[PDB]
Amino acid sequence: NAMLYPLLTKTRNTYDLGGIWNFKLGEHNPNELLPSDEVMVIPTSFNDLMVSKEKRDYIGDFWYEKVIEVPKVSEDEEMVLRFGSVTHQAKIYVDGVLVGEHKGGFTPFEVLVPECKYNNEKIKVSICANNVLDYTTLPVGNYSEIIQEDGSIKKKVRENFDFFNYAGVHRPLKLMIRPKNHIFDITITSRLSDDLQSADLHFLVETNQKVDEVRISVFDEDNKLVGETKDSRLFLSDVHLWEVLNAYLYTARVEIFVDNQLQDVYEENFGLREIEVTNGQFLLNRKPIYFKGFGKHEDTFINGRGLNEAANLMDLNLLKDMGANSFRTSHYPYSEEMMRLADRMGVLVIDEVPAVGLFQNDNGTWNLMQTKAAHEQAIQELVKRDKNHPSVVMWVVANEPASHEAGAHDYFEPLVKLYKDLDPQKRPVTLVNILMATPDRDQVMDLVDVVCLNRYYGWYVDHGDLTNAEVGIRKELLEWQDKFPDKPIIITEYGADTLPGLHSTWNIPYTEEFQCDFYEMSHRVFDGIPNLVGEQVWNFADFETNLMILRVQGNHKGLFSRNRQPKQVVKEFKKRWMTIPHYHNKKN
Amino acid sequence: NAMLYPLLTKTRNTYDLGGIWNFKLGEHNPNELLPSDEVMVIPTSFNDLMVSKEKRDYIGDFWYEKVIEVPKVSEDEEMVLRFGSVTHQAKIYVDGVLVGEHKGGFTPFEVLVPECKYNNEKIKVSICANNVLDYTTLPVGNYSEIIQEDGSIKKKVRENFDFFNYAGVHRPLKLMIRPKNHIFDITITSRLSDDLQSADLHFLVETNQKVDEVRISVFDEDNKLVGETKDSRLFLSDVHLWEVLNAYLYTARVEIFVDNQLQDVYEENFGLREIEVTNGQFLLNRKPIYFKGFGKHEDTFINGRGLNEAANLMDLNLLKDMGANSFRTSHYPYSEEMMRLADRMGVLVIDEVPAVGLFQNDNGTWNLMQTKAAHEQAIQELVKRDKNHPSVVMWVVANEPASHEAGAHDYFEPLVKLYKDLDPQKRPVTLVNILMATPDRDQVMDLVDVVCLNRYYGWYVDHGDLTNAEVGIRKELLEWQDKFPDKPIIITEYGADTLPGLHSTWNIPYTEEFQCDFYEMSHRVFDGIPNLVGEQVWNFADFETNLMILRVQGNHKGLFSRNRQPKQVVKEFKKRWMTIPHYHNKKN
Ligand SMILES: [Mg+2]
Ligand SMILES: [Mg+2]
Repeated sequence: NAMLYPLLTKTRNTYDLGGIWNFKLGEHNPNELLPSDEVMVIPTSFNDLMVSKEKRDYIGDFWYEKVIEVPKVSEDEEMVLRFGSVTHQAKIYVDGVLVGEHKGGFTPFEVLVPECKYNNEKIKVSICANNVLDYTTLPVGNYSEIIQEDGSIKKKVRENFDFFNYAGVHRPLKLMIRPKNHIFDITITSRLSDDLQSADLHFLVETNQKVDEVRISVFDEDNKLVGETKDSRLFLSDVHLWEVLNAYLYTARVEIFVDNQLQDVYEENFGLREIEVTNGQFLLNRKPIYFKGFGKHEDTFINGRGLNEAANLMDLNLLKDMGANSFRTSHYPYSEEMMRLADRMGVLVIDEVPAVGLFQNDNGTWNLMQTKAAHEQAIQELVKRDKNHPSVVMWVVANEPASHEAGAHDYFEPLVKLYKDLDPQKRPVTLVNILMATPDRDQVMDLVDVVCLNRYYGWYVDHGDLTNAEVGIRKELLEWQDKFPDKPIIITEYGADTLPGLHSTWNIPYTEEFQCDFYEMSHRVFDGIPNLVGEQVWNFADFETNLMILRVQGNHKGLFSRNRQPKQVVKEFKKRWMTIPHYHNKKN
Repeated sequence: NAMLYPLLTKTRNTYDLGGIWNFKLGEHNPNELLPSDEVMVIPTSFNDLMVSKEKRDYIGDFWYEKVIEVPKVSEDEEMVLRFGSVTHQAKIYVDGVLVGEHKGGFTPFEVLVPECKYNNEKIKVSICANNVLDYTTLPVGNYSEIIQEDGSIKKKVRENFDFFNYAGVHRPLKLMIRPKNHIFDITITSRLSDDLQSADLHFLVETNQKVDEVRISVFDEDNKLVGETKDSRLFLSDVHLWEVLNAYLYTARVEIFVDNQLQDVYEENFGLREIEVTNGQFLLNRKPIYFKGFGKHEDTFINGRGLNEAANLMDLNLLKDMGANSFRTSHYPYSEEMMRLADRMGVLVIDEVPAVGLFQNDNGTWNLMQTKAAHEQAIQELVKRDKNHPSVVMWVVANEPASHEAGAHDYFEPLVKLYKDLDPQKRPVTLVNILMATPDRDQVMDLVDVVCLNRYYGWYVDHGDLTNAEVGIRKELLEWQDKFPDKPIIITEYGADTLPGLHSTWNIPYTEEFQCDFYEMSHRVFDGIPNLVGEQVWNFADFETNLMILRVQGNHKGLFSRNRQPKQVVKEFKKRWMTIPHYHNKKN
């Protein structure tokens, strides 16, 4: 139900509830008042703000609590709490009463404040967050309980993924006063003309109640009126297209009317562009694109997975300065803020649900992977939240699932359909593939539009041995190309752990020089694979992980450090990506 | 035949041949003259002096060559070339003629220069070194050949050990002019009195030819004469014992005589001390010792495995400043220079042969481990070279062999006997044990006097999880103690990779703080195991290895960096080891 970015309009009062909240790890009676012994900030991951390991590794319930003043709410209005997200599960209390609930740590939801409380001076909001991951959650966790002889129970999650399980309220929480009868959803659809110069627009507006009139006023980047309709249909002559690294955004002001008066007004941006996949190519505006960019993480010192709009912008500025043009939201939906920024900057985005960890670890006879419900929900929420973004060019169903094992096809078949059935634009959906699932073994890739591969020849296979890595990477890309002559291929991950300061004359893995050598070898291969249409390094920047022997205080495959300072290899990518055009047809 | 340290005496002219030699990787006709295009230094590993990887990774023949002036050699003398060692195999040429040969990269050998060449002005010395490791060599290598389509053959060695395969002439080469009839060997034996105040000495002098008289003059540390014998027997009243960190060395001047005149004179040092193992204790001078120190490597920037006497001393100074008292020559005999220094400083030494890598990697039906010959030779050479060192308190037969697999017992049974049969002092022999070979599985430890364990709970098992590591380490030491109530236990390796500069509040492996935490947990366990009589960290200093994913530009488990700068944890060891006395009886 929370699919619309919270805006301030003359009919919608939006209040930011961020700041300091009373805070507690562990159990709490929401009928009672949390002390100010512990506090926590909203938004931010809580983990790094803890000074001890035991606290940073806490798993279970933890609470945020604040007494909040009730604004003026008129008879025809209602009041909702709107969360960008709570990680991973959340129960929301008003005055000690359970009033809403959510599962999924990376998508927004709203919670209605009971009408009977609108004439009160104050309300106490209590948020019971929970950071347990399961075989029933996304991402997938290995959950276990050990009794302490205390004998309290210690909960722990052995992540089935390579990123630290940051938890907390990572995204802005809003107190939202809006009309009872309001605009629930807006879907924007366009059919571009033969020559790509005009657009037949369809604005599909959802309401809960009867409306007399629905006026839509479209404005261009100069805020000049260029179209108006009362029937949901608009024809725009001589449009400006949304082009890679050269964005053009229209904004659709939607006003609804009952009995000759404004009931609700919302402003939704859209961009005009066409996506197609054919002949081993990714077409944007009917021209062949070459992806260059990064797998990313929402990760930063101090804030962990919490939203930092300034990091979004610093990254995006660097991306574009490098000559890059895209990135993937690995391994979970990013914040709305980041999406709106990619739109504004013309950056291509591969948008993914948190389906990472779908891989067991004899044996497995019993049904342990109960992920289907969460998966279906994740897909619905992402498409409903993100479908209007011109920057979203493709969906990902999973990252590195066990796609070579029996039962894989039948799990993904309906989920891929779901993206198609839900996306008005029917964008391509992909599946990101692990090295184990080789062309012969894999049994899922027939279902998808674009082949995405994470490959580390010269790092995990043939470690530090480029001569043989080259033969391996080339061999496999040729098998993929052959098995699917039709589909485009995108390297969604490739890189090499690199610690700033480590140096060698002898191409030594972990040194800055080896990072350069690794990418040279990789690009020499890619450039000779006709159906390979894009390359996205892992990772943009170094990032936090859990304790595992092959992680040297986090992942270090970043071109930048966690503090966003460049490694040696950045100069090299800048020379390469400024030489390859965005609209680059190889083939030729 | 090269068991005596090369000394200058009035009968023995010893010339250092070190410096610049013509040098070539690859094939060479020793009848022809190597150009001065390439040069190399003696002594040093060649690898790090190569600017390209292909050269640094070279495997096969490589040559050193120099024209050398012939000194005056009288009719009763002979001239030999004496090598501290050549790594790994060596063939020696004089004037293009093969004149001697050696296998084993860490022990000394001599090569007679043909008498017919003594009246020549010059001789050309050619050294064909070879750095191939095999299933027939020690250390054990995984050897393979791939044809290049050049089509030359690329030789490569996949080390079966965790240290970089440095090769070259690592130790001083001497041109040695000595009497035809000379002192070949001196073995020093002592029986100390009941109260440890006197010593019955037996000096066993080997000659090749008849001698009329053998006079032995013993001098104390003040060069004062305290004993003299002509019958090989000497009784010394009121001796000064060689004590841990408080060394006392006598020196035995051995003179031989034919027909009333000096034929040869040699000076051999010895120290007086008694070693015994009983009741789960290691007795030195009949008092229980507690080992504190390091596994080491002969490793240093630039020089690789080449001899650097100043590094020996800087390490030893640090060792003793820390309150430590021992170290192991892992994983190969150190230079004579280091041994003589340990004697002079009172440091205990566990002396080992290069028997590392005795572990396969289905299957194995065929006899692939042909290591027995090399093993027997290594043992003979080490005992013959090192038996007189008071600092050598124990022998190691192997490091981390597959001692849990069938056939292990029968391989080691005769090799352990060999140490006993060869060592006049019958010192303890041990075997250093890998984690796979657990008390139940292991089948070799009954053969040995002292239990040595390399254990990494909290690093390889239970990575970064101290709570569980503690239970594991304790559990296993209790099983060992139980299975062998008789034998002392020594932790010969324990530590944690640590990169200088990496820091965290949250006990994160690879950070300096975690290194400290890891050792605290380990010592808390050790202190409660009555039969554990010693602790030797891995490693003294960071060191070079080959390319393998869990090696971040070498091994970083060192308390010091490769440049010998301290990590955080050094302060901690200094507090602990200065509090534990050398003669420390736990039990109690
Ligand atoms: Mg199953
Ligand atoms: Mg066999």
